[PDB]
Amino acid sequence: FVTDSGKLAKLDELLRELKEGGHRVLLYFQMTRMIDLMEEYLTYRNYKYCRLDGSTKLEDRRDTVADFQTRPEIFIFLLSTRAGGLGINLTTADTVIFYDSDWNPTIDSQAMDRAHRLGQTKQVTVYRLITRGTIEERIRKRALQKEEVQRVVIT
Amino acid sequence: RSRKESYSVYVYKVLKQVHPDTGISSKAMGIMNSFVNDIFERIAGEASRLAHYNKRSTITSREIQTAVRLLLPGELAKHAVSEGTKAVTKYTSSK
Amino acid sequence: DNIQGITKPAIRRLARRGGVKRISGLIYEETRGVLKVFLENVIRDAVTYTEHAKRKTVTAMDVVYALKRQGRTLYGFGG
Amino acid sequence: AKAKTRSSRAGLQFPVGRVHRLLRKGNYAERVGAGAPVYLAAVLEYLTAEILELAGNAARDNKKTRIIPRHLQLAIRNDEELNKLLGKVTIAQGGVLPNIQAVLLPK
Amino acid sequence: RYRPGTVALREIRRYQKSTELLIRKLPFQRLVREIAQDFKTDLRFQSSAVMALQEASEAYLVGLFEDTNLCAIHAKRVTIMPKDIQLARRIRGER
Amino acid sequence: TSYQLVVSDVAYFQKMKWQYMILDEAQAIKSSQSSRWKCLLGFHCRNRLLLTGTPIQNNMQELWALLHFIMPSLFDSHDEFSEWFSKDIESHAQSNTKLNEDQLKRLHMILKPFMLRRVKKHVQKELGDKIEIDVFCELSYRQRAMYQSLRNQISIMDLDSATLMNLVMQFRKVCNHPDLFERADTSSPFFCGHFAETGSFLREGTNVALGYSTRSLVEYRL
DNA sequence: GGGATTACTCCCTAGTCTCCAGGCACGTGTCAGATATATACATCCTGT
DNA sequence: ACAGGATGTATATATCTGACACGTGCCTGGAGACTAGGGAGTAATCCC
Repeated sequence: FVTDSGKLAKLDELLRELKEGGHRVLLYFQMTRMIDLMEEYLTYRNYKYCRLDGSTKLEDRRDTVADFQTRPEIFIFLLSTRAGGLGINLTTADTVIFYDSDWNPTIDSQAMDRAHRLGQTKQVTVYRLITRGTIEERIRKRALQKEEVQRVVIT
Repeated sequence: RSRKESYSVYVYKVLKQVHPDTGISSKAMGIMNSFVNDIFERIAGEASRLAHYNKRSTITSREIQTAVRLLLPGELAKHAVSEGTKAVTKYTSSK
Repeated sequence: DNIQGITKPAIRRLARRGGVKRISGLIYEETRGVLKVFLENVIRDAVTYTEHAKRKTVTAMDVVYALKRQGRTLYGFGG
Repeated sequence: AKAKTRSSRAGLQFPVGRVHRLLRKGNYAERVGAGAPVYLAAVLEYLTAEILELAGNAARDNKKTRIIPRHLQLAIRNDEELNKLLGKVTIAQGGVLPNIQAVLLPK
Repeated sequence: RYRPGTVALREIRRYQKSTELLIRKLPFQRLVREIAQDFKTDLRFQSSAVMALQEASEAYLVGLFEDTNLCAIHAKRVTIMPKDIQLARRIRGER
Repeated sequence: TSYQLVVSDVAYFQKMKWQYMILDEAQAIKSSQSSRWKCLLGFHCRNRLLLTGTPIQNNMQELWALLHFIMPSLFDSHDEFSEWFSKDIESHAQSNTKLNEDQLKRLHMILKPFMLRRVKKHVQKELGDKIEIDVFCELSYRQRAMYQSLRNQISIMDLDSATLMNLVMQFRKVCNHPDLFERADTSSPFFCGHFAETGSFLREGTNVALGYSTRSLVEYRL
């Protein structure tokens, strides 16, 4: 059950590594049924977690992110990538995992900024999971070119 | 505030008994209310005339039954008298 | 002259709901007349009920009573 | 002394006490029997059920889970007995039965 | 162009399924007040009263149109004529 | 107020005259073919302060709907930037080949107004550092088998479940996890006997009783 | 035969104080629906 | 008739509003126990 994927396999290794590191990380993904199945995986391998998509109401959104940012032990988030572009606060987060690399770099970097806040204390590292020979490398290249044109025009 | 009574909760309960997974609109609610009111006035009126015809000053269950036999047609009246008799019998037993 | 307010296609529509395929030309004026008489009687009784209640505003219940006393009970407005 | 309703004792839903009050203060007779309110409430509740049932059926036919006046009209005008009962009754926003004569049908 | 009869039947099927009012609201209101101004001066009308009047009016007219159509078909015709309306009213006991 | 509000209240607020429209987030107004942008057009506003996240995707119909809507005298010149949309498609070709200078100095003329940049270097000097680490992965046998089952599906559909975005975003899903595409639930061996099927779900509500109804279809009658 | 009337014992309902809860008046919440975004391909209509 | 650019479709998410729905304070009409006047039940009997 849910393992049988290399993305998930390397994620399993790095989640063990960051448990040894002692850093509560993140997830961002596009299609939150994957987030449901990852919820099952993480409840399974015994990781205290919290979930935040668009389906939760606004007071629940702000209160569960407050409950994260006051508690130093709950270990992994679940977020919609695009709906992470709110005015939320994640200073207590310290590491980022993108399970996906979809089109807009400013969404991805915006969620990165939601981690890499003005109140950020330490280096936050970001792991973008990549496959081989498959279409997410194409989307990575296309987004990278669009990022390039964006940054040269408004630098 | 002057509360105005209605048969809303009752027809709602009946609705839940016969069709647990169906709803009811406000217009149809008022229609059902007016319906029950009309039949009430009809049966009670005919029962009153029955009591007056036989020089009686008391409307018992007999007058109501005869009135239902006169107003409702055919099988509707039969089942009505059936349900009525069942109810008045069960009420008579359980004090 | 508001009886002409009830237009020809309106009467046509009513006839369609009644299940009529072809309509004569002399139908419309007749319909206006019949409607005029019907409304005359009903509104007369309604205003009578209103004046009996010492009110200057004819309510819906007055219409309901008026229709009920003409043998045309109406559900969905009280009573 | 642990009061209970007369509707519960009669195994009905419609208010027996309310019906009794209306009969008393409705200028129908000087006195009213004790079987009259339970009997009348039973008949009213039964008729209510018979209409709501067919109305629920007509509602199910139109793929709607809320009974509207149209469903009530379709329920009453098809049941011959119910139709005779409400022959001089006009149901608001109920429309008419879809009925086209054979002569008006295309050749 | 459809043959003369198809659009008519389509309209019959169209309006026999609908339940909303057919006569325009404001002209009917003006007619109501014009007829009412001969019984009581400076009359005020509840909206629900006017709506009730229109519901009963359209219902009456449709019911009359059915019988009228039946009178028309009875005389081996597919066109309603004033004779049919007058006959219907006569048998109903209104004329 | 907000945006669906002013697409509702547009017929009202067009009678209200304004000196300061302040759009805070025009990445909600990121594109044309946009009823929100069109209702933002029809007001009488002397100052329309345009704010967003940043400029985004270099289709630059985005940059049209910025540049012409914000200011006159470029107000229709975005269809001159349709010839610079030929520049915008060779902007991909110069993402390949950065050796052209036709609009950039002209944009330096343009972007001395119309824009005001405060940089990350002004703000990250307070902060520390952030570093991306790129980790590659693979496909499992079942995963690569379903991926080239999708390649057999484009083999059979360029020549079921044939949506084109089933194609692209299920390439994405089979990167993510194969069991999103339908998986069988927890199984059992086949049963030969005769049990008792439950009639419906909406009858036996809460207090039900299970009955050992297991009998063999093989009967022996004595 | 059976409806009218009469003599007469009596059960049944009006009447009344107490009182308590079901039901009215009016309050906060929940999906349904709409409208977006975005990514390709698919397709249709028109002009060339 | 074929090519090109428009609109259309598809899969997956998102936000934001509408017309329902449920939930609660609290009055007044129903229920309970009771007496006693009396309409009604019922046997008897004239006689249409």
